[PDB]
Amino acid sequence: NNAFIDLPAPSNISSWWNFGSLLGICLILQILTGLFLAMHYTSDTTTAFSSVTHICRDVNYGWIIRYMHANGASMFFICLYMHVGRGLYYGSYTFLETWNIGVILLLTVMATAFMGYVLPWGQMSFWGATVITNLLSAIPYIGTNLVEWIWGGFSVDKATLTRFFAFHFILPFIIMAIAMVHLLFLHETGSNNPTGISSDVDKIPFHPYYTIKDILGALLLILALMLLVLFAPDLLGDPDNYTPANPLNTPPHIKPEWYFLFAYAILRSIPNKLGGVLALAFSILILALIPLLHTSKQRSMMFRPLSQCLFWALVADLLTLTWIGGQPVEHPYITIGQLASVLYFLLILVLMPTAGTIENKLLKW
Amino acid sequence: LVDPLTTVREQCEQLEKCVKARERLELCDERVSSRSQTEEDCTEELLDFLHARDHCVAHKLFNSLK
Amino acid sequence: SDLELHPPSYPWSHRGLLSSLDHTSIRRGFQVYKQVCSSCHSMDYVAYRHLVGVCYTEDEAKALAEEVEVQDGPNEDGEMFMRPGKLSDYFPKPYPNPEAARAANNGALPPDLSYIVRARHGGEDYVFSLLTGYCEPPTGVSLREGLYFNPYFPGQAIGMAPPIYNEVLEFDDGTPATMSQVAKDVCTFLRWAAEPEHDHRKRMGLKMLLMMGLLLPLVYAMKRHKWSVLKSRKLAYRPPK
Amino acid sequence: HLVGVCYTEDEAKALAEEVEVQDGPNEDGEMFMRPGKLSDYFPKPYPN
Amino acid sequence: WLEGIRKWYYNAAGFNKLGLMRDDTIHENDDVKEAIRRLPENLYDDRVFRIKRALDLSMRQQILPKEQWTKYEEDKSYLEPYLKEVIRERKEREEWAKK
Amino acid sequence: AAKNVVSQFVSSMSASADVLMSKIEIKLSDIPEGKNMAFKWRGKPLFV
Amino acid sequence: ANAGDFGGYYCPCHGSHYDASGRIRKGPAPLNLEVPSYEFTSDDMVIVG
Amino acid sequence: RQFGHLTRVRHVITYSLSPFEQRAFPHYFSKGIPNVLRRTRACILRVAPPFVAFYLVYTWGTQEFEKSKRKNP
Amino acid sequence: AFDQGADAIYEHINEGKLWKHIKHKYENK
Ligand SMILES: CCCCCCCC/C=C/CCCCCCCC(=O)OC[C@H](COP(=O)(O)OCCN)OC(=O)CCCCCCC/C=C/CCCCCCCC
Ligand code: HEC
Ligand code: HEM
Ligand code: HEM
Ligand SMILES: C/C=C(C)/C=C/C=C/[C@H](OC)[C@@H](C)[C@@H](OC)[C@@H](C)CCc1oc2c(O)c(OC)cc(OC)c2c(=O)c1C
Ligand SMILES: CCCCCCO[C@@H]1O[C@H](CO)[C@@H](O)[C@H](O)[C@H]1O
Ligand SMILES: CCCCCCO[C@@H]1O[C@H](CO)[C@@H](O)[C@H](O)[C@H]1O
Ligand SMILES: CCCCCCO[C@@H]1O[C@H](CO)[C@@H](O)[C@H](O)[C@H]1O
Repeated sequence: NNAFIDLPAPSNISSWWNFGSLLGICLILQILTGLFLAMHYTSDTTTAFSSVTHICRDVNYGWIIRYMHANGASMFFICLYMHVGRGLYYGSYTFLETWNIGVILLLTVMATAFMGYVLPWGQMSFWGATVITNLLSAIPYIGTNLVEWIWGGFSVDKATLTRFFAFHFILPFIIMAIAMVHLLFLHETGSNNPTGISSDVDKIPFHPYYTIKDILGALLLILALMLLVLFAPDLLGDPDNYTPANPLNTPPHIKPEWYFLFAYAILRSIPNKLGGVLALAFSILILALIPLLHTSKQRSMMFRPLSQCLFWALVADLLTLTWIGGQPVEHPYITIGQLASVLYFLLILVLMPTAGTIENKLLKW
Repeated sequence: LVDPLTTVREQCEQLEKCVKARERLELCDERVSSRSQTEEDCTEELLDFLHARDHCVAHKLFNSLK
Repeated sequence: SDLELHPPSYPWSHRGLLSSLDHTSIRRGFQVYKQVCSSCHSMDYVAYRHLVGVCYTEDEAKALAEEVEVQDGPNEDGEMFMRPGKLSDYFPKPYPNPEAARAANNGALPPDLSYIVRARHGGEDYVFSLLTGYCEPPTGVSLREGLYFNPYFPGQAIGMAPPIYNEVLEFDDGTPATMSQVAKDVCTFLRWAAEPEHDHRKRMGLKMLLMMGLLLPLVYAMKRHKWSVLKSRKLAYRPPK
Repeated sequence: HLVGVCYTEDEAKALAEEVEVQDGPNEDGEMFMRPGKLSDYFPKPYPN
Repeated sequence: WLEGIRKWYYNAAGFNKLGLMRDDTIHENDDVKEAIRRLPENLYDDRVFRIKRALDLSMRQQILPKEQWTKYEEDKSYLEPYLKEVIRERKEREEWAKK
Repeated sequence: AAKNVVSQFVSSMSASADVLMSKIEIKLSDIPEGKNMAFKWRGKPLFV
Repeated sequence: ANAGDFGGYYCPCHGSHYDASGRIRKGPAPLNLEVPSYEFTSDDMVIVG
Repeated sequence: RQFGHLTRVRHVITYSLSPFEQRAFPHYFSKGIPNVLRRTRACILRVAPPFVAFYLVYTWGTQEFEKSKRKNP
Repeated sequence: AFDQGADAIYEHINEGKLWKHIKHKYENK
């Protein structure tokens, strides 16, 4: 009660507000499947890949737990991006504390998924570990030292894998605690709603209205997840990780996990090391700047046509970046990627705030 | 013993798309072989031909296999 | 070259959403692996016991294991020794290590095939096209010694000479061993080897669809039931004039 | 491990070299013998 | 005609389809919350009802019959005088704080 | 006390004793003209 | 090796092209590939380190 | 935030029916489809253009990439 | 009933392909 059952909720929140509970479900499903995997996984580089195949081949139902964990990570990101998109479109980021904790949640889930991906020790695992940890080398003076410290050596090796298993194991739990704070902060104000207008004059109890909508949403999430696990378990994965890590050879068409492609396209768009790492970091941290770039007198984009167009341009641009990240660094992809990367920051830093101001003038305030 | 693959390939090579591809390939062969020095080869023409032919073969072959 | 030729889509009998693998085909495919592929390719994650109930009976798989000799021990004197294989043994590796493998294959390394189908874009369509796709190099192409032209292989120059051809082996069921038939069965077997859970996941998929086909409309009806109270509510504003 | 405890690095190197340890595989995929080195562990008197 | 585009924008924005007035859609910061508190009872009760009606329509994913849409020519700022004063008062306090 | 304890823990994550640089000898005759040969050396590819 | 626009090397991760000298020619890499200490000895042997 | 302390509301009357007295899918299709059509039209000019642009860049780019790899583009 | 019915559908869709369907050819205990 007054924490759940009698929690006052806007009477008009749509399906876009289901993603918060879906993220919670994703987290729990990842933790449960992950724990069962951890019961059979060994992190020694000589047995990591083998232990994963053993889970998939000889552990009763090991394959289903393994593919649920893998596709669960994808479902997690789909829900994350929807969740963030909802927040941007509806002006939810004005709940500053909740939004900033959200930004930290995003970075932590990204770090977590990255490390988990290294555990099977396939080719993508090894090179992913190499490239991502090396992002720290762009830091002046101490970068290289930080990398080798993280690695526990001069290269990704045994020490790296063992500590990544320990980090992967504990981070989800830290994520859960942080998510609880994310919620505590949200309960102080209650939810925003599609109109962006206070809904204090029309609240309804969380139960039964949203408890039942949440269950329905959860069923559709389970449906999406199981359709992937039971009918296309490898659809969202990379065939290259079915090949054990080979430190003397980087696959020629290597590419990141699909949910990282846009950021990868951005980093890859800049022919400068520090420049790319800074843009990659900024592509995510710009989220923390959105609240400061809000110029509109109205909270939600529902009543702002110009902002909506730009918002959808941004979504289409992230789709463009996601597509480019999946292509070779060759013409005309190099240029499309650089333009898309420029557009991304242009939309967020200039065009959207400008549109906000223009709409204000059109409404005479 | 006759592999149906041989049969199916012959029938498939009859299609216009394959005959056209085969002709561009034979043209390339002539052009390339007539030289002593050239960095050109006919891989492109061959792949175009194989693509047209194997697409057809894939639609029929398994009807002959157990 | 940098050009790519993607494999077409074959109508595998296990291609459909609810379509299982053809187990007689898996059985023949194993024979192909056993007589042909195994002399150069390992299959590290498959053991004889895995064949039981899939394509061979327990007794047949036991006899297959016994056809080979595997090192065991140490014995009481601290010696390694040879013994007939058994169900728990994994398929024998053709080479002690990848270096020996490369040395015995002009520098090229025959990859392990336990997952080849899942480790290659195209899956069995790719392996099938590769296996039945060798041809003479196009005019202008010259491959270094040891390499063969295969249009489906990246770069078109592969270090594996065509491994199958008409009558490369005799099947236990009389099936005409043409090259394409042999390719089709070994591909089916490779799919199973890379994904033994294949048939089970589709059977569960069927049950999952049936359950969701029931539960989704039911929960949706419950949602509409509860919400009807808000969906039809009417508001009136009556301020004192 | 002996370096800086009871032997200098050069002395410990010489000690390691007093033994032949198996290494490889080489280019032909065969195991081979080589002089021991600092990173090698003390040789086992028996295989098992 | 800036006004041509304004009326077009007003209708494209569409809060009028929910029977809302422009001021009903303002993002409520502290200045705005104080201005609302200062509203005379009738204006306050009217704002409350237009918002309740809009939230109810939004919930049903419906809009009002076109004859009831707020009209561009009739939408006037009932909040402006209160909000302007609240903002002037706060600016005054800040000046004194700076001293 | 805090400075020592913290640095000891931070130090535990740095390369352990077993990870710390043997030279490597390579036979040039085994590498044909035009070929790039890779070797694992000090935990990284060494190209000759 | 033997990939990229300079016949040297091509890094597939983000598109750095190096020439046959290991020098960075295009892409985001900031430095030429590292040249270690080495000495040519008797026969056809090189000692790196 | 709890009911009883949310905000001040005066002179509003709400009328509701028990769920057991009403249909859960009133005019589901007869009024539902039309509303879905209205809502679709109301946003397509805002949502579709960017994705058509993506679709255009994608086909142009993919085709431009393919043409650039052959002998006679 | 659900499990048996579903399995029947599955086995029918895959008639003659499953081990249970060809098993008799190799057994005989
Ligand atoms: C959760 C907080 C994490 C922050 C770190 C916690 C540190 C706690 C502070 C310690 C207070 C207790 C005093 C201990 C005196 C130990 C004397 C000491 O430091 O000797 C140094 C010596 C190294 O000497 P050398 O290798 O020869 O050369 C040094 C030159 N490079 O290091 C030691 O002896 C290690 C001492 C281990 C301390 C035990 C850890 C205690 C941690 C507790 C965390 C929880 C909080 C408890 C509250 C603190 C109450 C005082
Ligand atoms: C030794 C004489 C071989 C026999 C017998 C078979 N294969 Fe092979 N195979 C061999 C080599 C040396 C290579 C490496 C090729 C290279 O240049 O890298 C291969 C490769 C394959 C591949 C992988 C191709 C790829 O995309 O990397 C596959 C899938 C493959 N071989 C299949 C295969 C099967 C099923 C065989 C029996 C019918 C078979 N090979 C036999 C060497 C030899
Ligand atoms: C582990 C990941 C996360 C979890 C479990 C989580 C969970 C939730 C939940 C349960 C809610 C309330 C339900 C809802 O409105 O959807 C919520 C609201 C919210 N979350 Fe998150 N969240 C996560 C990540 C994020 C991220 C990455 C952001 C943004 C960068 C964010 C921003 C918000 C905001 C602003 C709200 C309020 C939205 C509104 O009221 O309109 N969340 N979240
Ligand atoms: C936020 C929650 C989590 C995310 C997003 C996540 C994601 C992932 C990802 C992407 C992989 C790689 C899967 C693959 O392709 O094989 C992975 C692997 C793994 N994860 Fe997690 N994980 C989460 C939680 C956990 C937890 C809590 C545990 C353990 C207590 C765990 C244990 C494992 C193990 C043992 C592996 C290696 C086996 C495998 O690859 O499937 N994970 N995780
Ligand atoms: C000890 C823990 C550590 C060091 C964790 C650090 C985590 C850092 C970030 O998360 C906060 C990071 C995951 C996040 O950056 C914002 C991602 C979007 C980065 C995406 C990313 O992925 C790649 C990848 O996956 C690959 O795999 C095969 C290969 C890759 O190139 C070859 C990349 C790559 O070029 C980039 C930019
Ligand atoms: C739900 C939409 C899925 C789009 C189908 C293609 O999906 C893509 O397939 C590639 C290989 O086939 C993968 O490497 C890639 O990660 C994956 O996103
Ligand atoms: C996104 C494109 C914005 C163009 C400005 C809209 O302009 C408006 O268009 C209406 C319908 O065409 C006209 O009836 C109206 O008079 C005109 O001002
Ligand atoms: C949530 C923020 C509440 C702001 C309350 C402002 O309150 C106002 O402050 C003025 C000072 O300039 C006073 O003159 C005025 O009488 C008072 O009502």
